[PDB]
Amino acid sequence: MQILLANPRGFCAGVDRAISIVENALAIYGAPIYVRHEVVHNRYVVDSLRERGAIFIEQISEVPDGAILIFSAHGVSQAVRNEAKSRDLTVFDATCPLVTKVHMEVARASRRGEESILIGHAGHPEVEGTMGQYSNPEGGMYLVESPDDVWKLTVKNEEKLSFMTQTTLSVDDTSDVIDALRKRFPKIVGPRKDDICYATTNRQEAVRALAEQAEVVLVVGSKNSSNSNRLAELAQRMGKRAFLIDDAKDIQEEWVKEVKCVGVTAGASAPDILVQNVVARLQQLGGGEAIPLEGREENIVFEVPKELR
Ligand SMILES: CC(=O)CCCOP(=O)(O)OP(=O)(O)O
Ligand code: F3S
Repeated sequence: MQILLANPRGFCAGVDRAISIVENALAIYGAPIYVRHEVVHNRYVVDSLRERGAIFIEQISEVPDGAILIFSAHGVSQAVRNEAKSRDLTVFDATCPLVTKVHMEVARASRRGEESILIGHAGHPEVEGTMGQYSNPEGGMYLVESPDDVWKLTVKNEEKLSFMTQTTLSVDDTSDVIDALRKRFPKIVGPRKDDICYATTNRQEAVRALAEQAEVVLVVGSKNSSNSNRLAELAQRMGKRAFLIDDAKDIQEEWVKEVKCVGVTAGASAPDILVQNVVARLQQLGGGEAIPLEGREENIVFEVPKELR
């Protein structure tokens, strides 16, 4: 059985920064360090950090006065940041710079009292945080997930309307939502294409190339990671069996019995050691040396804040 590796796969710049922010806070201040939400949606990263003294919370009312709190890579609403800001908390912000870019646009629209539409998945922490930058009652902030959501939306003033997106969506499905937005609201203003980040776009391009060669695709990533779910979905729509797995123990022998070419990729939040262990298991199941596909080069790094060097 041949094993192919997607390229790029695995950690993006935002995830490497966010994990380093927690690790470095632990090293400088000691345990406990509180983190608002899983720093990234990866069960191995979050358990690793817990075992070193990070405490993951959903609400600020879970954090003691005077504590160090880090916001996760997904970002937080103004209400959350003010709830921390009003309390005693030393805050470090691990929000990805590519989410912060979107938040600055929503904040600009709110200050103008002009309505904004976000494309994104309801209940996702990044959507909470981005919707949560809009505060002006004179405008409005609306969420859409699909063309049908666009077809039913009504707004106060469609001559003064803009759109933003979540960073970890399907490039293809998002393109269809944007086409519906522009047909419904021909004066709508937005980015050239979407706010989907380089890492999401590149891993989807890479898994497409992988799925063109591989009969089965394994995506290393956790169930609650949107970008990792998009990679599995994309291979499945190409007609390949694709499985989202947290680690090598999840691999069922039937999925690769008789398969001549298995492909492996990993979401932006999944560490490379997980992929190495998956490759080791596929080898026990008859695979050979893993062959990385040629891929688009990535060269972006985001540094930790100077406070945490
Ligand atoms: C800022 C982000 O939304 C991406 C963070 C890294 O990936 P992950 O934590 O898996 O988040 P998603 O659920 O958005 O893919
Ligand atoms: S928004 Fe940032 S955290 Fe990663 S998946 Fe994209 S570079």
